[PDB]
Amino acid sequence: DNYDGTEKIPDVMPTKIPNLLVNGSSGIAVGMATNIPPHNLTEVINGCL
DNA sequence: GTACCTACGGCTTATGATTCTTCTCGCTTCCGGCGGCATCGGGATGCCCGCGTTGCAGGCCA
Repeated sequence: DNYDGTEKIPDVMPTKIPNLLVNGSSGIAVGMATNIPPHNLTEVINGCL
């Protein structure tokens, strides 16, 4: 549900590509932080296979 | 239409403070350095013969 309980939001997306490993992100929490380099799609598919 | 502040977190870059390490001085005293004498073990020479050295040829090695 949305902020006022009037709409619906999908929890996760039915994706086919691991965008976390392909592009990544760089965010910082209140006490934590993360940083992930991008990668190549073909080698990720090869590793998954 | 046209810019100006910090919060949340991680790696660097610039500068001062601190302790570790090393450079340098301190005169003195004790360990050593040095001159002299009696001494005690040593070198060279006399001599001989037997072992060390060497010439020649044979078989073996790199």
